[PDB]
Amino acid sequence: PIVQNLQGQMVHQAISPRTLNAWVKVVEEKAFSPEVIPMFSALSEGATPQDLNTMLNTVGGHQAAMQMLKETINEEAAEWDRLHPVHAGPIAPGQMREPRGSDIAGTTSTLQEQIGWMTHNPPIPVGEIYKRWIILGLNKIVRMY
Ligand SMILES: [Cl-]
Ligand SMILES: [Zn+2]
Ligand SMILES: [Zn+2]
Repeated sequence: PIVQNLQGQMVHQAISPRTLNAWVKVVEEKAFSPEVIPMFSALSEGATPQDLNTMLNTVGGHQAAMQMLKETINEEAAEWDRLHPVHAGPIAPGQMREPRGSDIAGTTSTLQEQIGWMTHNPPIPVGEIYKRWIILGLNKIVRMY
């Protein structure tokens, strides 16, 4: 995740193993219940797309629900791309590129790119956008049961 230190410096840290452990245990008890959503949010403050994927990867042992979630992510990512069809290059040399849907979902962007977006002034909040897609997904799974 990205944390802000006392000087206002945004600093990246790798995801906590204790965070992953708590997430797996949460899902063991509440996988199909509405509380899985605020617990996901509780455990992902400042999370990068890469963090979010690492979290999903640990609960990968659910198959059908995870397929549903991956479908919702792909849907939302398509939708992002339709609203923001990528240009051939950035506005000028030195500028970050605009994220595509797969950049937000962390499958075609590097952690360095994610950090660059998230620490922009003001933030290009790719972790929060992805979290929204994941939550929409978790919501469908709990509705479905
Ligand atoms: Cl990376
Ligand atoms: Zn452009
Ligand atoms: Zn800018």
